[PDB]
Amino acid sequence: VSYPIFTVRWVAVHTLAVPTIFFLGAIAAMQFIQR
Amino acid sequence: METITYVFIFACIIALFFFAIFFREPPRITKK
Amino acid sequence: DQESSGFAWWAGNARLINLSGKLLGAHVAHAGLIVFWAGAMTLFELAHFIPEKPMYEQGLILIPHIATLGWGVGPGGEVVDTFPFFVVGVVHLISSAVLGFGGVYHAIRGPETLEEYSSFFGYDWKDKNKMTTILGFHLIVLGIGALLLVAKAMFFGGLYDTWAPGGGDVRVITNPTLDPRVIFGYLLKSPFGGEGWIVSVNNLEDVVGGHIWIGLICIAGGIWHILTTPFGWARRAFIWSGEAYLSYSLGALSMMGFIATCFVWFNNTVYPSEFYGPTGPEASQAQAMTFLIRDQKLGANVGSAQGPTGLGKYLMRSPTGEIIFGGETMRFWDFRGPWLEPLRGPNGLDLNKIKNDIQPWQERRAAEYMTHAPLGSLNSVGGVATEINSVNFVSPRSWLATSHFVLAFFFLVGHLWHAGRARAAAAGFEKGIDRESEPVLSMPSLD
Amino acid sequence: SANLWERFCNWVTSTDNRLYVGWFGVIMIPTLLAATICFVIAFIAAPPVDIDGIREPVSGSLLYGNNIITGAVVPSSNAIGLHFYPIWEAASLDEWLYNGGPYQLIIFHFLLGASCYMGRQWELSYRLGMRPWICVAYSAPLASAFAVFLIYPIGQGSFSDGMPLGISGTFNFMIVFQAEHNILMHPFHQLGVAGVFGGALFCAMHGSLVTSSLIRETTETESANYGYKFGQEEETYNIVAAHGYFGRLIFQYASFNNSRSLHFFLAAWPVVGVWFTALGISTMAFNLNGFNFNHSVIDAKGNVINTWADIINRANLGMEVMHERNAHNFPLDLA
Amino acid sequence: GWFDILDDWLKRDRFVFVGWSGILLFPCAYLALGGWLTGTTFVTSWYTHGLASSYLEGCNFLTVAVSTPANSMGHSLLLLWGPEAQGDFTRWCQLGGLWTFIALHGAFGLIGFMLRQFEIARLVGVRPYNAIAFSAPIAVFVSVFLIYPLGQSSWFFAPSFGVAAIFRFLLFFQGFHNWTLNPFHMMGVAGVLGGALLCAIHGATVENTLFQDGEGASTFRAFNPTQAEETYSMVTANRFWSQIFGIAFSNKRWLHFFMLFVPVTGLWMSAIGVVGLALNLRSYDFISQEIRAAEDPEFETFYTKNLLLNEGIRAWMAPQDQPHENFVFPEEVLPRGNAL
Amino acid sequence: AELTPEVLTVPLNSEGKTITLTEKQYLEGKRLFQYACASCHVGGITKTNPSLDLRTETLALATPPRDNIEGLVDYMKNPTTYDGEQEIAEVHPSLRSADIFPKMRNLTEKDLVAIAGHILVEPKILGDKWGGGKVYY
Amino acid sequence: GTTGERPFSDIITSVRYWVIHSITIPALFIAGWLFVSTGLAYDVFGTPRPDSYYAQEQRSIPLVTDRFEAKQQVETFLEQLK
Ligand code: CLA
Ligand code: CLA
Ligand code: CLA
Ligand code: CLA
Ligand code: CLA
Ligand code: CLA
Ligand SMILES: C=Cc1c(C)c2cc3nc(c4c5[nH]c(cc6nc(cc1[nH]2)C(C)=C6CC)c(C)c5C(=O)[C@@H]4C(=O)OC)[C@@H](CCC(=O)OC/C=C(\C)CCC[C@H](C)CCC[C@H](C)CCCC(C)C)[C@@H]3C
Ligand SMILES: CC1=C(/C=C/C(C)=C/C=C/C(C)=C/C=C/C=C(C)/C=C/C=C(C)/C=C/C2=C(C)CCCC2(C)C)C(C)(C)CCC1
Ligand SMILES: CCCCCCCCCCCCO[C@@H]1O[C@H](CO)[C@@H](O[C@H]2O[C@H](CO)[C@@H](O)[C@H](O)[C@H]2O)[C@H](O)[C@H]1O
Ligand SMILES: [Cl-]
Repeated sequence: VSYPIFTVRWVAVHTLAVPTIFFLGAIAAMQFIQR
Repeated sequence: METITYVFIFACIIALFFFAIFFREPPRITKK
Repeated sequence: DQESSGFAWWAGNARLINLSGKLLGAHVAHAGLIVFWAGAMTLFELAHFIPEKPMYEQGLILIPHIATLGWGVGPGGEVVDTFPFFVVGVVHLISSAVLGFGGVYHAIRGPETLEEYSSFFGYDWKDKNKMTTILGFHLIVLGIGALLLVAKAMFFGGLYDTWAPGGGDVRVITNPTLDPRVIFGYLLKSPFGGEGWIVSVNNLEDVVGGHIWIGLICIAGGIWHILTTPFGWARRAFIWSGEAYLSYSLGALSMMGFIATCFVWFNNTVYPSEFYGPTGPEASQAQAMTFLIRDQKLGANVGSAQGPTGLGKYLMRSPTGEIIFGGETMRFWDFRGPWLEPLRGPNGLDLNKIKNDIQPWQERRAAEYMTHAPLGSLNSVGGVATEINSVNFVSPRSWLATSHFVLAFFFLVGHLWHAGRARAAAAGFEKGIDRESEPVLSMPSLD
Repeated sequence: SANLWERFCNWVTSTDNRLYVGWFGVIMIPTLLAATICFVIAFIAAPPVDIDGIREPVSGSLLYGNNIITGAVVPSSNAIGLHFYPIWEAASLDEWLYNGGPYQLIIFHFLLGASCYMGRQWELSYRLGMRPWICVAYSAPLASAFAVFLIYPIGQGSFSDGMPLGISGTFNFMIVFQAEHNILMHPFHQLGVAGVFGGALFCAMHGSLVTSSLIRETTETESANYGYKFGQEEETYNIVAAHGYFGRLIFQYASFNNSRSLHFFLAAWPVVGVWFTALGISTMAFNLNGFNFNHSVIDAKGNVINTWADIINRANLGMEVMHERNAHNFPLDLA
Repeated sequence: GWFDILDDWLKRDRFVFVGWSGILLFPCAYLALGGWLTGTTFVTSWYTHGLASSYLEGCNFLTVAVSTPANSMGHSLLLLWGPEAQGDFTRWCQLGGLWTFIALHGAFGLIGFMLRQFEIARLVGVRPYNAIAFSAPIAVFVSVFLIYPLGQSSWFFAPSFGVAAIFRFLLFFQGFHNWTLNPFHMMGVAGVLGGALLCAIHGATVENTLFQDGEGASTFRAFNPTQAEETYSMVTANRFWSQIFGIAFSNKRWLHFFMLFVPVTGLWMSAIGVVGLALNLRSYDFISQEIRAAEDPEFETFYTKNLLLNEGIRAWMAPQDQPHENFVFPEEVLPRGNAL
Repeated sequence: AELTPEVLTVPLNSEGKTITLTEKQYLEGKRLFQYACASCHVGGITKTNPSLDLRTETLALATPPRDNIEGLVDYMKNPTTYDGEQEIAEVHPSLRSADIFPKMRNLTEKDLVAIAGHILVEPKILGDKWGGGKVYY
Repeated sequence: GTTGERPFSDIITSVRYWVIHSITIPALFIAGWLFVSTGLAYDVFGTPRPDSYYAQEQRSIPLVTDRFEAKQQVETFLEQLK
């Protein structure tokens, strides 16, 4: 078939997908903070 | 007075048990 | 050859129920993983092992197994030579490659079935004789093994005897208890408090002696099965199938798994507190020892001290009259141990010895064991749940005991599951009720 | 007589008995009648029990000042520990009731019978031609009674530390447990509540989905239940309409359409979760407790920065420091 | 008319059904989940509870949480632009604005979701018993995260969003409300515990009472996605239980309704019990027991025992658990048994 | 809010003279203190005899004074009772008894100084916590 | 059994996809990383740095004690070099 790209499903998927990776990145960085 | 009340209800639940197991409505198939 | 039109993917290994050859690769490849582990772990332990420090304080569980067989240790469990450890470790690790080879081979190149590529090895589950025979072979291999221990102890070096007269030390057993009345006596022992059944073994003679009996009794049955077939009942009683046999061996391991959990938790002898940690009861005992020892030095008369309840701060009596340590520790009055025995009299703890025969090595033993009780957290923080972080420790006896209760358990489920399947498989309904002939439908209504 | 014993075995095993007394039943029926009969008498008239072995009797029966909620059958003495205490081990009953003898007579017979009850849940399934495994679902709740009534005591060194047989007595078992093991902070308990919460959850899901997608065959003023006859050929609900709704609630591939896969999940979840909870109690029976994050996060100078994990420790200390008032004589609680 | 066109679009059958309800559900549901995930890793609870509460500070998945606001805030809605935070974001964070955020948002999110079920049900043409059921979880959330603290001094005593931060909520309730002794909490558990039983028991009864509709062992494939005959012997199941338990179902319509009832009723009861704990109208003691314990020092039940456990919980926790009270309990005043 | 060299300045001997530890020694002591003390002295208390703690004041009234590097160091070599009227090296780890307490064998004068420094530095950071027990957890 | 959306399977396999996300994914990652590593996150959320819970000497907690003048009170807590 001739499927589209930007769809409603896509939006959702990114609202959770995008932030997540951004956090996993943030957290991964914390593993090195100290005192 | 309290003891009697507690045991009575218990005795009543066991009685129920009996009747429920041995005096249920026989469970009939298809033609019900 | 085998795919979904056999079994479902997640039940894949059951597709090998009838391919003797490949089903051999599995068992040969698997047996490889165990040697691999044993070997690969030992070296991991040794790589971290620090000689001048308790084994139990290092998360070891294999080096202490070797140590018990009298290897690399001496007086009081002192580590002398780490070579035997390195050896045992590397050797296994190697043999893992050899076995692994055969496994991989028999499972992806060699014959997919055996019956034809050699009728000696090929087999038939329902072949009551082949079965009784292969079982017979293994019953001998295990029997030799049982003697392989009797040998190390009587001829090749000894074992670590913590009860050593001169104090814990490697000792050569040259007088194994062979008296059946005693040996088998253990099996007739209660499994409750006091009489502890198998786990009550408390001296190496019985251990060695008993293994002598098992080795023989075992090989004897190995020959007997080689030379026979199940009788009549033996046949009209069991289910003869690939699963059914499994099940039987599943329930068997389960049971051995529970027995092992209790052995490592309770036994002092075959599990020296010197390599593993102090036993649960042994540690609670040591606290009483420690404080009866302390306060006594401050001028307190332990014999007549009355605690909050009026029972006896330091010493009290058990239900049958013997003098024991007081406090919640009254529950462990069945604890016996090298360090504490010299204080026991014919009536239990002797007030005179306790009063002037307590030796320093005992005071520090009691202190050591007191501060190394088997209490700890998942993240390894030794102590009580309300303790603070600092002492990273969890008794080897706790690790072993829990791991094996879980395994032992799930295996009992495994038993039920594979046995339930085998009985339905045999009679033949393990795939559903015959829409047509629905058994229940031919039975009178109880209503 | 085709042969008495031959007959006996045919009756016992008969699938025409109102209640299937099986082979396992021959052990079950008696042990369970003893456990039950001893309990009921105990709970009603047994006298105070020196549970902690410190001569400080805890009365837990109705006739001795308790009500249903507080009352319980108290655990054998700590003076007894793990020793076997059958009636024939006491100079008298008076002595046996004081050291908590009834407790053992009950737990042992119950655990014995409740196992055979499992053995039976297999047997009948066999005599009826149905697949086994139901008994394996029942292995979870059983494996718990076992953990709470036997493993924990074996592990801890005394039957006096087993869970009491009563409402409040159970809360005691819990509150103290938490203090000595910090169970809420243990993976296995968490898996336990997931299974229980989840179960109840799913139990509601299934229950509703199905009940809500039933094919109409009833009047507007007639119990919607009558629309089903015992011994039907076809189904009583539209499992395709059910899936249609549920697939739209969340999203299609996240919804069941295979009744068999649905029901496996339905059974698998709770049973697996409770299995872990039972392994938790059986594991913390050897002192391998929950995570101890006390004073983990500390600041730049070394000061201790509290987390909720610490507020939990205080609540635990309160329990530790107050349970068994008079039973301790030394610093560390190793028992 | 645009309306019917707006409708048309919404009720369009996509991968993730939107619907009118979604206009409320998704905005909130995402914000709630988002705020949590945010605080869990970034915001602290220092200015609020004197506690580190985020990954950024060193907390792990168990110890992290979005802690309640100070007790000073009272029941304030704590709006980002309200008298407290004053439009400022960072301050809002430090005053626990993120709690009322997650709370209130998620709250609407549960409304939207139930509405969804209701809306989707209607479209697909099925009965709304999935919505009735979900009233149970609403009640719990509403009574516990809203009604409760609304009866107390402030949001500070509502359960903080986090794993451990919830365990203290449990311990607290035991210690202060002696909640385990409450008739309603009991019913609660009887339902959840009893509900997780029906679940397991029914599942197994079905899987081991199945007809053979295939030649394989893995009987999963053997299922007719398209109705027709019952896939398991309802008649056999009846006889099984009727002989092993003595009682057994025999009306799938009832057996399934029962499964809705048990756990939904349980949670409803557990809610009422808490709605009462709001006013502190707890089920703390049995007066007849206390009176006998006063006059007679040798009377001891597993009940009296418990109450002492509570005293300890309260005395040893209150200090760092209620900072705003500047509690100072001298070592000599702290209840403790012997030795410990 | 940090471990300044100001906090790492603890009394060296009885005659007032002081020494200043470094963040390296500190950590190192802390590690050594865990390796050979925590077992029984976790958090400044003493499990096998709760009557004597590591609170600086307690060590001050000890005999001889054990509230300075020199003191604690001597102690780790030849331990005594609180009145000093009796040597206890036989039931307390020490250098003169490493054969009996192996953990003390590695330990060198450098290590002993760190352990000692830790004991004087901890209460400086933790305060009341260091001395008391569960009451302060 | 279908709707307009392009079957995930196809997309997670399309070399175009990876050609796009091999760039995008690590992008987002390195961003958040920097968010923490640059100390920015600490200011966006008023979260204390390991050296900012207490002032050097003080061992008291900066507990907010009144709603309305709260923000003001918080600011002062940052004052004592907290
Ligand atoms: C003595 C060892 C033993 C052996 C040889 C077998 C052999 C067999 N089993 Mg049994 N089983 C056992 C023990 C054993 N089992 C135990 C103790 C249990 C109780 C849990 C079971 C439960 C069981 C079930 C429920 C089933 C079988 C089935 C089967 C058959 C197919 C195998 C299969 O499905 O693989 C496929 C294997 C997998 C998909 C692996 C699952 C992985 C496990 C659950 C994870 C364990 C966690 C691990 C430790 C964590 C590591 C971390 C990870 C992130 C890396 C095969 C005859 C199946 C059958 O058809 O029956 C005849 C079947 O359905 N078994
Ligand atoms: C089964 C027996 C067993 C036992 C008793 C031990 C015991 C020990 N190990 Mg060894 N280990 C084992 C097997 C075992 N190990 C195996 C098979 C491996 C290879 C992976 C290792 C690899 C290993 C390493 C690499 C290390 C140890 C270390 C240690 C010591 C510290 C324990 C620890 O830190 O645990 C912490 C671990 C956990 C909390 C994990 C719990 C995991 C459970 C089993 C999972 C439960 C999930 C369940 C299966 C889910 C399925 C459900 C699903 C199907 C629905 C301890 C003496 C450490 C050491 O020596 O340092 C001092 C160390 O560094 N072990
Ligand atoms: C204990 C480990 C174990 C073992 C020994 C086996 C063994 C076997 N499996 Mg099982 N299996 C397991 C776990 C295991 N399985 C688990 C956990 C699952 C669930 C995921 C399955 C699912 C499963 C299915 C679904 C099927 C099998 C099949 C088979 C058999 C054929 C092998 C094959 O298909 O090769 C295929 C060959 C390859 C693609 C090569 C894989 C690489 C090799 C084997 C590993 C090399 C190892 C090492 C790196 C090198 C050592 C070299 C050194 C000595 C020099 C074989 C007897 C099949 C069967 O029924 O037999 C007909 C089958 O259909 N298994
Ligand atoms: C679990 C045990 C085991 C078993 C039962 C088998 C069985 C079989 N193998 Mg396999 N094999 C194994 C392990 C095993 N193998 C391992 C680990 C490897 C990797 C090295 C191989 C590699 C292998 C190859 C390369 C080949 C076979 C073949 C065969 C088949 C023909 C018989 C034969 O080779 O006789 C060999 C001859 C003998 C009977 C003598 C063996 C004696 C040795 C030297 C002693 C072993 C000592 C033992 C460790 C101690 C026990 C003593 C104790 C009782 C006192 C047969 C089905 C052949 C095949 O596929 O044909 C169908 C084949 O070509 N196997
Ligand atoms: C572990 C390996 C092993 C295995 C798997 C088998 C397996 C088998 N044996 Mg062999 N056997 C072995 C070792 C083994 N044997 C050894 C070492 C010897 C020498 C002593 C024998 C001597 C032997 C003889 C003399 C006979 C068998 C027979 C049999 C077959 C039927 C057994 C049976 O029905 O038991 C079920 C038995 C019962 C109905 C009795 C239940 C009562 C038990 C013993 C007590 C209760 C158990 C309790 C739970 C355990 C607690 C411990 C206890 C000490 C207190 C079976 C194939 C029989 C056969 O058919 O011969 C070919 C037979 O007559 N075996
Ligand atoms: C549509 C779904 C939705 C809903 C129901 C809510 C609901 C809520 N939000 Mg959330 N929000 C949403 C989407 C939604 N939000 C989205 C997508 C975002 C991201 C941009 C946010 C971001 C957000 C933040 C940052 C905050 C909230 C807050 C709140 C709460 C209170 C705010 C308030 O007082 O509003 C008042 C309601 C209205 C403005 C509705 C007015 C409607 C009428 C018909 C219009 C009349 C207008 C006209 C000018 C007036 C004439 C009168 C004349 C006399 C002047 C409330 C629970 C606050 C909070 O959580 O506090 C703790 C908060 O700080 N929300
Ligand atoms: C604590 C355990 C528990 C959880 C986690 C849970 C969870 C869920 N139940 C649902 C449904 C149900 N549950 C039901 C009965 C039950 N559910 C129970 C117990 C639980 N149910 C019990 C005991 C019952 C029996 C009475 C039914 C009958 C249904 C459904 O129909 C429904 C479903 O679809 O089934 C699968 C799902 C609704 C999703 C949603 O509304 O999204 C939209 C809304 C969102 C995302 C807002 C969340 C807002 C909340 C208030 C704030 C939470 C704050 C953070 C985000 C969370 C982290 C905090 C923790 C660490 C403490 C959700 C997965
Ligand atoms: C069939 C199959 C399977 C399985 C497999 C297996 C089971 C395997 C095994 C394997 C094995 C079992 C292997 C082994 C190997 C080994 C090796 C390869 C070794 C080596 C060694 C060495 C080399 C040594 C040495 C040393 C030393 C002495 C010291 C120093 C260091 C070192 C290490 C160097 C699977 C699942 C995949 C899939 C399906 C099929
Ligand atoms: C369902 C089966 C029901 C029948 C089974 C038989 C049940 C009998 C239960 C016993 C009921 C009586 O229970 C008993 O009541 C009397 C009051 O009347 C209580 O009162 C008793 O002690 C008080 C002092 O405390 C005395 O002053 C009083 O004279 C004495 O009778 C008893 O302490 C209580 O044990
Ligand atoms: Cl208590």
